[PDB]
Amino acid sequence: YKIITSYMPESFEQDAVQIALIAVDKYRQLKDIAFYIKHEYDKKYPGSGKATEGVYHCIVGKSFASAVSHETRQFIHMKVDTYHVILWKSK
Amino acid sequence: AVIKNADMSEEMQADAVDCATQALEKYNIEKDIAAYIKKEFDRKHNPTWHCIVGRNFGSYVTHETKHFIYFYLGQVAILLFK
Repeated sequence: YKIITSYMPESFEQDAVQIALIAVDKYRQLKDIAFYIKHEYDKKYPGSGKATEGVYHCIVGKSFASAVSHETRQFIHMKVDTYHVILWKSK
Repeated sequence: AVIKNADMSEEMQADAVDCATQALEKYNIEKDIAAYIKKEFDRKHNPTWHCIVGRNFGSYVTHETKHFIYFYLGQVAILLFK
C-alpha cells in the first residue's frame, strides 16, 4: 500500500486510500478492481448534479503513463501492491 | 493502428487513428507520445477530450457524451473518450 501522487483533500485522499486498500484486498483483475473502485468511491463524494461535470477515472495496471492538466486539486494517482492506480476527475 | 471496441465519433476516431503517427514519429517515449498525440487531438477536434495511451493498464469507468473506444496501434494501445 503506497501512494505516488495526489492533489486532493487529505481526508478525501485517506478515504480513497482506505477504499482502494479494501478493494485491492478484495478484487482481483484490472477491470474488477477498476469497477469496484469506480463504484465505491462515488459514495463518499457527494455527486452534485449541478452544471459542473465530473467523473471517476480508473487505471489499475502494471505500467502505462499520462500527463494532463486535469481538474485542479482533484486527482490522485497511486502505485500500490505492485499495481499503479490512477483516479482523476473528468475535465 | 488497430482497435478493440468502439462507440465514438468514428470520423474523429478514424482521423486520430492515422493522425497519431505524427506524434509517434515525433515523440520518443509513451508519456511524451501520449502528450504529443493528445495535444494535436485537442488542437484539432475540440477543447474537451480524454486519452490514455500505452499498454498494461485497465479501465472500467463511465464515458463522455459521444466518444468511447479502445483503439490500438501495434500493441501500444489508446483508450479514447471525449
